[PDB]
Amino acid sequence: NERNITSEMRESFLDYAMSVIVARALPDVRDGLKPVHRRILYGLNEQGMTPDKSYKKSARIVGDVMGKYHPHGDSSIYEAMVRMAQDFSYRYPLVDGQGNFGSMDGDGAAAMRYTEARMTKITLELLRDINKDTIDFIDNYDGNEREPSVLPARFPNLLANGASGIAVGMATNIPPHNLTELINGVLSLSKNPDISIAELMEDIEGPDFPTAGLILGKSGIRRAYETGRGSIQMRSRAVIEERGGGRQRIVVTEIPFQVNKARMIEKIAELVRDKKIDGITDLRDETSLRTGVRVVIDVRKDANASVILNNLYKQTPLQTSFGVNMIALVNGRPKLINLKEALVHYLEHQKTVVRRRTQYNLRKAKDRAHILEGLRIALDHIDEIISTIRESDTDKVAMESLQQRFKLSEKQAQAILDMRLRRLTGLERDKIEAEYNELLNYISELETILADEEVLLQLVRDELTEIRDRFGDDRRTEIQL
Amino acid sequence: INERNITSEMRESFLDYAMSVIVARALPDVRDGLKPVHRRILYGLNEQGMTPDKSYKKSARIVGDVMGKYHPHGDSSIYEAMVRMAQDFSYRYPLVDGQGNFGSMDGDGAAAMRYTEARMTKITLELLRDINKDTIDFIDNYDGNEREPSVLPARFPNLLANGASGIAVGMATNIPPHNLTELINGVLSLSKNPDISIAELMEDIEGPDFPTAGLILGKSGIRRAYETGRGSIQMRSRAVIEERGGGRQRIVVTEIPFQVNKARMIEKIAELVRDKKIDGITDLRDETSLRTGVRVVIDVRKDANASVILNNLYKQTPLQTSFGVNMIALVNGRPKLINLKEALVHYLEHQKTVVRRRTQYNLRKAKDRAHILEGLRIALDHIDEIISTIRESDTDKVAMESLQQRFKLSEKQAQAILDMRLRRLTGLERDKIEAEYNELLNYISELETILADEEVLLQLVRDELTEIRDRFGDDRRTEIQL
Amino acid sequence: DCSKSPEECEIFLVEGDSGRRTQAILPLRGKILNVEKARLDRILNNNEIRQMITAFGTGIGGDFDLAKARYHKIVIMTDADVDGAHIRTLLLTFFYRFMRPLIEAGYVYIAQPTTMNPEALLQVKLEDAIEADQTFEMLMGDVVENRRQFIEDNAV
Amino acid sequence: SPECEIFLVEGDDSRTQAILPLRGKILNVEKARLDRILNNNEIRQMITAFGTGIGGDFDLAKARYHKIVIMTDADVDGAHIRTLLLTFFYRFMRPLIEAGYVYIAQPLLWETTRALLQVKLEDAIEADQTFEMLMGDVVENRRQFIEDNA
DNA sequence: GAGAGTATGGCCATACTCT
DNA sequence: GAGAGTATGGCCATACTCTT
Ligand SMILES: N[C@H]1CCN(c2cc3c(cc2F)n2ccnc2c(=O)n3C2CC2)C1
Ligand SMILES: N[C@H]1CCN(c2cc3c(cc2F)n2ccnc2c(=O)n3C2CC2)C1
Ligand SMILES: N[C@H]1CCN(c2cc3c(cc2F)n2ccnc2c(=O)n3C2CC2)C1
Ligand SMILES: [Mn+2]
Ligand SMILES: [Mn+2]
Repeated sequence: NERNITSEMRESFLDYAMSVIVARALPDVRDGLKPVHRRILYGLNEQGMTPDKSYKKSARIVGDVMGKYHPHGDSSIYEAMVRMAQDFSYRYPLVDGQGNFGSMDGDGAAAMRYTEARMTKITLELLRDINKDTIDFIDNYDGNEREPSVLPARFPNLLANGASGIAVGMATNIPPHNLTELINGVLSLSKNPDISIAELMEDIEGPDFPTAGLILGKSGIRRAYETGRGSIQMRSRAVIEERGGGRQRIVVTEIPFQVNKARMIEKIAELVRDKKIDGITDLRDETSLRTGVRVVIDVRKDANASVILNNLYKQTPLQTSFGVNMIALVNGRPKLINLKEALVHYLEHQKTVVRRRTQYNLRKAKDRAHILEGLRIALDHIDEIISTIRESDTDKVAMESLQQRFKLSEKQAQAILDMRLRRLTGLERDKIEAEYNELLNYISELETILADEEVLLQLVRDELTEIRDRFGDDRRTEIQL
Repeated sequence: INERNITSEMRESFLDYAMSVIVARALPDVRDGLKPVHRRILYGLNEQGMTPDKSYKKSARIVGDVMGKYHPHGDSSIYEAMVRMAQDFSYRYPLVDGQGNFGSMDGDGAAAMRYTEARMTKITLELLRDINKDTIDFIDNYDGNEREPSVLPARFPNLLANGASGIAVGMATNIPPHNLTELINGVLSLSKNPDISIAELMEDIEGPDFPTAGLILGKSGIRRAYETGRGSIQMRSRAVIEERGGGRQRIVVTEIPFQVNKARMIEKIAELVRDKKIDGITDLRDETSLRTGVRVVIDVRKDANASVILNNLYKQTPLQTSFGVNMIALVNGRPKLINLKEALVHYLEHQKTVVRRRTQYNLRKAKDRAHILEGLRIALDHIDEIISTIRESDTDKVAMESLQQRFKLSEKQAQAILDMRLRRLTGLERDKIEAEYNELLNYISELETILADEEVLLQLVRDELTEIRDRFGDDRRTEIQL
Repeated sequence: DCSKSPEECEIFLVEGDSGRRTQAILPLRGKILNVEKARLDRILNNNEIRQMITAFGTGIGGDFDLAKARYHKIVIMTDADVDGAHIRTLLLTFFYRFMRPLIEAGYVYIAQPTTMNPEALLQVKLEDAIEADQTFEMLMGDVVENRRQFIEDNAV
Repeated sequence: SPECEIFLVEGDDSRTQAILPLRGKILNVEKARLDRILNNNEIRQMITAFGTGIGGDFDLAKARYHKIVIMTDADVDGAHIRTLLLTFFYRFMRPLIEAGYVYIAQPLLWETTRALLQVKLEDAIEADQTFEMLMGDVVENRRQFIEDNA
């Protein structure tokens, strides 16, 4: 009736640490989602809150997710949902929000009561085919509901949107990427498994941040892709504008990813006040919806704006590094992965998802065909079928008699009994036959995909291409020589 | 000018707010006894299928549903309202069943919505009974996406049963809770004789019955309140003088007044002994537990009179408190000061109308089904021809026309024939259809009788009210002295 | 707060609920005190009232100075609902009782139901001193019965 | 008489039972320096509650309670809070654990607190080594332990 | 540095009417 | 003297890891 202190520490610590690793802070390699995000997305899908339908109150979404899947504080769920809605945070946003969802100035979103939201068109591609036995479903925390273990993820979300989680023992930091480039790299890899990271880089030039900006050099990126770890220099887009009377100004149009605009300004202001930087006369933020980011710094008449701008990179978050640390959950264990490993795992998820969907469609097609064969028999001998039923006292009797007489199965006999009298008309008779003929052709197509692995691989390629064409966009971040 | 007059703005803005707080926030409806927020919580539970049989659901999900769907206001307003409906000391007949800390008499509020869970009570089902049988009117919600009930069927007299307490603009309302047995009895008495006096109704309804029990001093206050709709009722705590050996004494308090904060009362008495306002007390204790209920013990000084001291406490602290009755309810969607008889008359009419509407709905359904069955009966009698008629037809539109023209049947009947499953052709199924039709004909007659004769309809209301009284009615908790 | 002339300067009072140099924002959380019902010590202790006085920096009552005005335009921007209206009435009560001259100077505006982007605000103008004094007392005053009467006569 | 009891509770017996609620995660004293520790309000509330004092000024005799019970949620975060609280006890009030005044409640309340387990410390050296590894500043040690037990 | 992002919720004020 | 009950949402700290 006593507990050892060393025994409690070891047991309790491990319980928490493992939980934070495998079910809180780290994303899955296949769908790029931490548990809270997956649940928010699935909850939107289950409540039917798609792009076509209207925005739903945030308190309803959060409350649904909490009650059904996520047994944690409402503020955790809401804040996660907010970030997925932010264009500066997510390269390809997964939530479409209405109202104040925050800004670049660090301003938080207004309380759940004053906001509303629904899923984005791209999120549908994460959920595509979920109901065709493509992924595994597990029970939720209470046992009352069932939830997806992973999402089908028809586009490579882990690299596309990136990840940033602090666990125990470890942490993760994956930058966002351009979708066009990624898919191209994926197609390149699928064609040739022996492709080098150098060769992959011809397709994927580097990270592409939603906030645009510039990456200084390829050197840091290459280490990152090859080893899974690396430091990448991010610098703001600034121009030195020349004015009347030799006066000058610096204009900032893009800032680094995850950098708070307001705090950066306050940092510069602190330098001018404390006389740690010399030359600046005035600092203004002319950021608007029309102009995007616009930060103007007016230089003194004597000052060399080139000198000041270079000082600012060295002294403020106008230049910041991103430290890549690519840990994702691979086979439900944390693993440091390089670029190729990430692409290999995602490709396999696609191959498996497509195979499983094809197997599901086949089971359905064959079931229906079997049923149709029975219905075809019934329509050819309708007069006898009708008399067989009428002569029977109960439905159990008719079932047995229909099976024994017309060499039908139990499922086929059931279907005949369930037939509506309207099926006996000309069009309906022809419809049944035409469905059967088409179904036979379709079963062959499905059978081909399952027999030859190259056909299945081509199908994955074809579907990825469609996604690239529909959702892929231009590179925003410039990589400088 | 692009200018607004200050007096014109004041008058318009003020009126907008005042009217809204009156007809859609603070005042209850006379028929169901509910303010809009409460109605929405109850209906939201019903629509989400959260009933007494099923498990408790998280409060954040209930609140979020009500907020998104019906109540465009802060989450804290909805939650706090839901909490009160779950409190046994607040509601004489509670409408919500809660799990976790839902507060107590000491003023301490319920734990945050994240830590609490809830579902409806068995009695709440009787408020919602027959809602889907065109008994009440449904209106659009704030955004137009949903529909909600304008009032609830309310098969028990909830306004008087649970009471009301709302502060509006221009007015306020304060209705005390009542015993359900007594109410229904009064309702039955009134239905029997429309010209019944308030004196006569009081033979059934003795007075208010508070969930916190206690004692009401005299019937004089109660009479004024019931006759005029306004008056003051004296409520005093149940306290007994307990004797110990050698003349040692103590006061024990087992019940306190309605809506009186127990903690604050204790602190006030403590303030009186500290400030030497009252002399004769050695110790004040609260031994209240879930097993014992309310227990407040005061030990009296030796050779001090307990009777005298106890009487000072009534005069000085909330150990005795008055309830000021102010019976304003929404009648025809306007505020009105009502007496006891008017409240009972309006509720009775709601029941009469609810039952009429339910009966009319059932009849329309019964007749529809009968009409369908008559067609199916025709088809089964002439099946061979029916089958040939369909098979000869190229499209469903053709078969419909041909079935109507040939067997002298209606479009609804022809549709039903086409939708018929082959399994309906068996012996059992043929007999089943006939047996349904025979029973249906008998039922239509029963419904028609109720709608023709007004006494039959009135009896049905009586009968249903009696059933509720027997199932839910309980003992009177509050004692009326003298 | 605002990014020199008060003429160009405009301040917005908001009932909590993007795209604005002179423009200033002061958010008012909760219901504002009814100054018609309250005595001076309570009034001056109200945090929301104190924030507003300081914002304008003209002083109140006797010490009120039109010249001291920090902003030439004061806009009451409240929610488009019933409570918005109530807050609107409460704010106007404060202006009428403590800074009457501002309304006379036409510095106060009411924004009607994207509106902030200049690419409507209505002027509050005071036509009759006597009528307003009568109206304020009736609507915001301590006597309940007068308020009831007004509702009854104008209802629905 | 202290011969009364106090309950430390994470999430939502008048004569003899005391309740102290701890909102949020407690500071990790193994990672923090003394000035920060002593300035933490939740830590200060606990020190005051016991009144024994910390470190060298500890007085076992001057204890307000002979039973100190850590009652935390039955989830993973409950465990984490439990580890954090034990760290504070081990580093600042070690003799309390030696005196056997600290308890851990088993199953978030009336029917529960009832089961209580006594916290007992057998090895001074092992515990010191364990605490530094699990709660310490060095990340790499923690990672290795996870690896080997994962 | 400090802050990137999921986790663990109590404390504050006012309107409005009525004895 | 107050306080009955629906309305109108910020502000606070900590764990955990990584870094020109
Ligand atoms: N004195 C400090 C200790 C706890 N606390 C606190 C608690 C918060 C928060 C923010 C907080 F500052 N906070 C911020 C967002 N969500 C929460 C939240 O759920 N909590 C509760 C669970 C502990 C104030
Ligand atoms: N100016 C700050 C200090 C006073 N205030 C406040 C606001 C509350 C509350 C409780 C409050 F104290 N409060 C308590 C419960 N619900 C609420 C609530 O929704 N609100 C918000 C809408 C006004 C806002
Ligand atoms: N401790 C409780 C006991 C009654 N009380 C009280 C009563 C008031 C008032 C103001 C009050 F605070 N109050 C304020 C204005 N008018 C009244 C008023 O008429 N009354 C009624 C009893 C006579 C507070
Ligand atoms: Mn509003
Ligand atoms: Mn917990």
